[PDB]
Amino acid sequence: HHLKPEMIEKLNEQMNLELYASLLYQQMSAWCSYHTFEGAAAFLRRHAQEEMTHMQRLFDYLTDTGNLPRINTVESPFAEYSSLDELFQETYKHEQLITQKINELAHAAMTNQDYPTFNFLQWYVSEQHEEEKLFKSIIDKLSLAGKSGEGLYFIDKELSTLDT
Amino acid sequence: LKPEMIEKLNEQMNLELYASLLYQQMSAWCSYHTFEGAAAFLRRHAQEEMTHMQRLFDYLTDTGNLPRINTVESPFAEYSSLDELFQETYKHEQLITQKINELAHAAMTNQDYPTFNFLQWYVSEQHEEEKLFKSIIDKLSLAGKSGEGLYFIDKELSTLDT
Amino acid sequence: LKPEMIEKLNEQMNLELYASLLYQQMSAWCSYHTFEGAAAFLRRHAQEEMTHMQRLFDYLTDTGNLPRINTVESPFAEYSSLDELFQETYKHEQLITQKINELAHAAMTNQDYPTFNFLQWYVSEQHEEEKLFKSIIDKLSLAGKSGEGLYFIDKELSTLDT
Amino acid sequence: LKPEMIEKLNEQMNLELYASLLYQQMSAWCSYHTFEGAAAFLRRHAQEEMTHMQRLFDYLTDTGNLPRINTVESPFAEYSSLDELFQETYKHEQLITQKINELAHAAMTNQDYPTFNFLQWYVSEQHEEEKLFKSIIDKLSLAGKSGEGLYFIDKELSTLDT
Amino acid sequence: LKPEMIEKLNEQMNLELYASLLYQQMSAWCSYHTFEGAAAFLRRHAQEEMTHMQRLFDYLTDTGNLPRINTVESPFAEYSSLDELFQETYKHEQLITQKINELAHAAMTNQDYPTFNFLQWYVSEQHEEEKLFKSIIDKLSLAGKSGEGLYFIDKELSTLDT
Amino acid sequence: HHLKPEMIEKLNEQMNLELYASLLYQQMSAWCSYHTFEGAAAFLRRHAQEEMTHMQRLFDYLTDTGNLPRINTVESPFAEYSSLDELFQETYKHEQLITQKINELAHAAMTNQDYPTFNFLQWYVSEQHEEEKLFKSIIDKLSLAGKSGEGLYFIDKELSTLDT
Amino acid sequence: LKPEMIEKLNEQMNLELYASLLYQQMSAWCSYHTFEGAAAFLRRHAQEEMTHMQRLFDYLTDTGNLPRINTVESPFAEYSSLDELFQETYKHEQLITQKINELAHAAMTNQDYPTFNFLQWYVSEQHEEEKLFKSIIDKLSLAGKSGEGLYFIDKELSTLDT
Ligand SMILES: [O-][O-]
Ligand SMILES: [Fe+2]
Ligand SMILES: [Fe+2]
Ligand SMILES: [Fe+3]
Ligand SMILES: [Fe+3]
Ligand SMILES: [Fe+3]
Ligand SMILES: [Fe+3]
Ligand SMILES: [Fe+3]
Ligand SMILES: [Fe+3]
Ligand SMILES: [Fe+3]
Ligand SMILES: [Fe+3]
Ligand SMILES: [O-]
Ligand SMILES: [O-]
Ligand SMILES: [O-]
Ligand SMILES: [O-]
Ligand SMILES: [O-]
Ligand SMILES: [O-]
Ligand SMILES: [O-]
Ligand SMILES: [O-]
Ligand SMILES: [O-]
Repeated sequence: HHLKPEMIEKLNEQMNLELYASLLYQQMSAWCSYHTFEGAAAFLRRHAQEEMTHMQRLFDYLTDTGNLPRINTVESPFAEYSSLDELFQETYKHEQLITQKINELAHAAMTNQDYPTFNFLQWYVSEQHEEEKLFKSIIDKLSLAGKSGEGLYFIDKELSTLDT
Repeated sequence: LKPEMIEKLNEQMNLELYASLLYQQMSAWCSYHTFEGAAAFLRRHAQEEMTHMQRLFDYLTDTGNLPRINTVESPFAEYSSLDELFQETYKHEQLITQKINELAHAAMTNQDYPTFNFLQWYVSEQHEEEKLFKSIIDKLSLAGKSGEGLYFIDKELSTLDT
Repeated sequence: LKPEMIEKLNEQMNLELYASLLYQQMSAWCSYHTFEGAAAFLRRHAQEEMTHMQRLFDYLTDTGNLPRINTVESPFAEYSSLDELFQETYKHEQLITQKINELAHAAMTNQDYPTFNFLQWYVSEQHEEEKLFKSIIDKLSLAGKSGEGLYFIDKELSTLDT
Repeated sequence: LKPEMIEKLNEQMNLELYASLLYQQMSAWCSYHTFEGAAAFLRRHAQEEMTHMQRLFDYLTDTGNLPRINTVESPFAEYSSLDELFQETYKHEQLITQKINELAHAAMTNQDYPTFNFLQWYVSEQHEEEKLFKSIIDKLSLAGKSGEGLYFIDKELSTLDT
Repeated sequence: LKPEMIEKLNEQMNLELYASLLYQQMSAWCSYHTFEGAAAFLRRHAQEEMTHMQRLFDYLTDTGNLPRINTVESPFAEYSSLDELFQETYKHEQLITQKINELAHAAMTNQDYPTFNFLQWYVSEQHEEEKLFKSIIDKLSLAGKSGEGLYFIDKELSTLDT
Repeated sequence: HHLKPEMIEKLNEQMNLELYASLLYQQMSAWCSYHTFEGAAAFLRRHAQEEMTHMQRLFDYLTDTGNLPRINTVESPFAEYSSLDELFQETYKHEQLITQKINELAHAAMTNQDYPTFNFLQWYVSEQHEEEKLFKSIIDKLSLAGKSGEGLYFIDKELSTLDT
Repeated sequence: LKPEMIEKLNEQMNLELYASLLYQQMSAWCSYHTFEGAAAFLRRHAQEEMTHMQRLFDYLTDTGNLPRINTVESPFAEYSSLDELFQETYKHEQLITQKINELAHAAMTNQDYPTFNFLQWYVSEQHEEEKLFKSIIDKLSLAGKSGEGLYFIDKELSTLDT
């Protein structure tokens, strides 16, 4: 009648991963701002907020099922980036990690015959397809136009209102 | 900004982040213990603390500095009652008040008038924060000694400050 | 559909009908004991259970099968308290959830993707049902130990989920 | 109420429930045999019968009694034709009409004016029911001897009685 | 995506394209034989199948793959009657259903949860497709044995599902 | 009183050519998407839809005149393209083919004294003038600005809303 | 205009007038045989033919010519059936189409581009006319073999093309 402990903890850990993603994109916004990419910064701050809502959805599934979500220690998301391109390469990699972890969670759910949690997960499976499309689109814009300061100026302006 | 001020500002941004996560984490305790109204209030307040963090983050970027989100300590705790939880929220907000005062003092000592000015938003906010969390404890002292009293205070929390 | 699936789908249709008449019968106990608010919630939720019936009925007729309404045993029971009555509704919902999960497992085993898909509505509905009925138990545990407590909870149930 | 009138009212409640389940089970036959308009009318009618149960259920609870949903025998049956099914529905309505007149007679001869008054809703409903179900068997006798005629009557049934 | 899944997805996109062209081609038979209502319905449905093709096309591009529209076999056929035409539409839709099931099975076996998820739209759609084309055959069995019956069914088709 | 068999078949064949054009532009949209030209892709998908309506108009003239349109075998439109420019060179060539075939059909109509079909064709004669203008405009934008990744970025954005 | 063109344009003006009075006369047969719907369609279409007259009349006067209304022979005919009557309207339309095509050929031969252009309205109108009148024949072939069939077709004709 209740979630297995395995499933509870994997859901908890994914909630933390969503929280880390939020703090990551927030931290990356600082780099952007520091390096004068205000458009890239605004996009990343809005995307950080979005990741909180992914975190909250997991938190809510956990409480709705009679469990206690646990926010664990959070590693500093601080990193050096050599370019805006390398920053957004890292974003895409991170989103690929999140997709992997959701697929693992879905695999655990099916293997455990946890149909409620499999069903809950579908939101994330779908979301992660949209996330990879979004961030791959940014890398693609940069690989096309990003090799000059003018190109970066334009893409940075695009990012300032992207996905709004 | 002088190094001292950069460091204290960056620390405060991290304290505001921690406040957000703490209130989020307390909302899970509340839901877990059937106080869904207290949970709603703390979830809302967690969102609020993120905006406080954000305001510091943006001051630091505005001034040519690089804010740095440091390792966050887990906010996980046990509480013996909804009262004790809200005693802890109040103590936390008194800590944030104190650090804001220290920051204001440092700004004034360093003749940093742009930061002293920036800080006034927090001084004012922290006055409102303490009044709000005090109000909650006060409600609990009054009515909170029974299941019914907690029931009503919980319901009051569900829409408090909205 | 495979015979196993037809039979388990028809059985679940009948269980949702049973749940309807159960909650309908429960509303009588409530009325009889003066809990007109609990009565009203239970009468509304009896209607909702018939829609869960119809959705299975429809899937069965859509797929070329003839659903059968089988004999329904009397849902009549004694309850010792409002709290015990809602402990029984919660257990009943848990049983429905489990039946649904068995059906989903069966669909998977039988490689019945149409039926696995159809069942997802029930998986999601049952998560909401368990939450609803647990919230009721949780209100009664908290505040339900006095007549005054029960008066308020009954009042809340009069508009709950509307 | 007098024990006799309690029992007769409770049995009528159960007869209304049975009518519901019967018209529901008939709608399945109709779907299986491709009369989806006839199926839709019977599904809607099944829902109306449930409201007729709710009205008796509610009079019993209002008068400080405890209505009991008794065991309901499966309403499953074979039908040789759509016309036969609708002959059966008309027959079942005549039964219901008869049990209502018997209830009205029992109320008047027991000097039970409250219950007499309450029953008038059913006296007038059962007049409307008979004219509705008579109308369908009349349409079928006129036009229902060809596939084309059943086609059109089925279509009329899809939206009949809104 | 794994090679197997790319290939099966690409094949299904091509099956959906073929469905569109088949329904278009059947609409020409219908117009040619004076059933302009059946023609309108099949022209509309051809448009629908293109959106199904399109949804697969976009999943393939989204996932970094290159969808490939292969040689399309002529859909030209003779039909002996409007009934036989609509028997063939139904058989085609059962074929699309089956291939969607195979794709769902493959996705699940390969632990490809993004494709399994993507596929649910089709599982659900194919349930609706079979109900719709079944309804059409069913109408024809009932009423379609005469010029008048075909006349009316044709008119019904002109605005069916709009 | 009826169309000549010559005219019926030439009209049938043009309907198929319009269908092929649709599948062509749809197939070309895949190349664009694959090569990150999402704007070019959206334009080509919208243009594919347009070609279906050209197909349908022929189909309808055929049925209105008591004939049976026939969809024939359709060759795969799959091709390799070395650049976005070369892709849109191919589009223009294709549209030039369609214009040729319509002019041949008009010439057959006049030669056969088929005034109904000549009149019907005028829609296409006019449409093909507008099609060549449209696709020549795209080649011209590319020859002007298309020689850098930045130029391609801008034209690709133009294509994303062109002719809407 | 060349004398050949003036004469063929005037003749066509007279043919469109004839068509008017023909369809008007046909509406009488229909009325007389109780097909008031067919009557009404034919009366509306008689009006439309006069507008085809006026358009040629106007082109003739615009170009400096004097159109002449010549003797119109009685359009009176016997018809054996509604179907035969509409077979005759269709043949009549075919004749008009052919006359128009002859006129267009003449304009081309005479290098009369103004007149070739003017005639295009008629080429396009005549494609629509043949479609309209063929659709009527087609309805009657399908469903017109019974009184009941004819009743429905007559009803459709009462609002056809309005
Ligand atoms: O029975 O109404
Ligand atoms: Fe339930
Ligand atoms: Fe005419
Ligand atoms: Fe996320
Ligand atoms: Fe994300
Ligand atoms: Fe249920
Ligand atoms: Fe009734
Ligand atoms: Fe009834
Ligand atoms: Fe075209
Ligand atoms: Fe074109
Ligand atoms: Fe005319
Ligand atoms: O996520
Ligand atoms: O704070
Ligand atoms: O703060
Ligand atoms: O359910
Ligand atoms: O009744
Ligand atoms: O399909
Ligand atoms: O499909
Ligand atoms: O075209
Ligand atoms: O004409």
